[PDB]
Amino acid sequence: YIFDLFYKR
Amino acid sequence: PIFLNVLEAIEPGVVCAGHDNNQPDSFAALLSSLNELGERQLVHVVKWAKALPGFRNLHVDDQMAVIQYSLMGLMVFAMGWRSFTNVNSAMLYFAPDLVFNEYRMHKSRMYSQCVRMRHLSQEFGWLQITPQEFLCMKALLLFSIIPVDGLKNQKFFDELRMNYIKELDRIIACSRRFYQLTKLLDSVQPIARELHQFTFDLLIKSHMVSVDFPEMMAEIISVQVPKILSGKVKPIYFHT
Ligand SMILES: C[C@](O)(CS(=O)(=O)c1ccc(F)cc1)C(=O)Nc1ccc(C#N)c(C(F)(F)F)c1
Repeated sequence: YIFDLFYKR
Repeated sequence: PIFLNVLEAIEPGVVCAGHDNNQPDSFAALLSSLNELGERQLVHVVKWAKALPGFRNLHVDDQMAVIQYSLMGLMVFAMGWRSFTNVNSAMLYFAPDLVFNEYRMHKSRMYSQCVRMRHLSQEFGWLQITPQEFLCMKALLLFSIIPVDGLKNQKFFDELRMNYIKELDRIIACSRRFYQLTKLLDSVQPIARELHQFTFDLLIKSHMVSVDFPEMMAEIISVQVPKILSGKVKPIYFHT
């Protein structure tokens, strides 16, 4: 999910 | 006043919608701007929630879950206070470059919802809501909606939530205030849900009405919002 990759960076 | 210091310390600043206010007020322009603002505000909500006391105890998937569910309600609640302070509830202060007057409300096609939100914005006044009560109500809003069959570590969640209520208790220090503030927080949820419905529908018909959704928001709308709408995820209500 694009929110997942953004959320954890 | 260690808890209250933190809330104010981590409070987001001004976020603009990037709106073109030379454009005549088309439905599509307005909503393509509301969506961009959505994403901008989301980003700021992620940053905020992380620097939130105890938030990091939550399993990571609960953090992400919990933010996606609450997003609307947070946006709504803060928007109502912004609108109250900035323009005394005359109009909807979504952002500085994006203030809704009656005509815009009609133009967005969310007039009923807006009137609801305008009304809540007045309530910050009708109740003399201190800025300290608001900040803490807004934190508690992030712990105010969950999938029915629970989160991964539901117990670490329930602790955090019951601890944010202890903090509000202290911000109220009197039994009668709690009645009203808890009633006020419940008002947000119906509105969040009407917004959620509208938003979801819009995504479906969006290619036919020329409205523009940032990748990340379209995914969230297609993946998380349906759970809310299908009753898998449900707000925690104080009352009824
Ligand atoms: C139409 C929409 O863009 C949908 S969205 O922002 O993409 C969105 C998508 C999924 C969500 F769970 C929440 C929000 C939206 O409701 N935007 C929006 C933007 C800013 C503010 C503010 N303030 C608000 C509202 F909270 F006032 F409704 C709403």
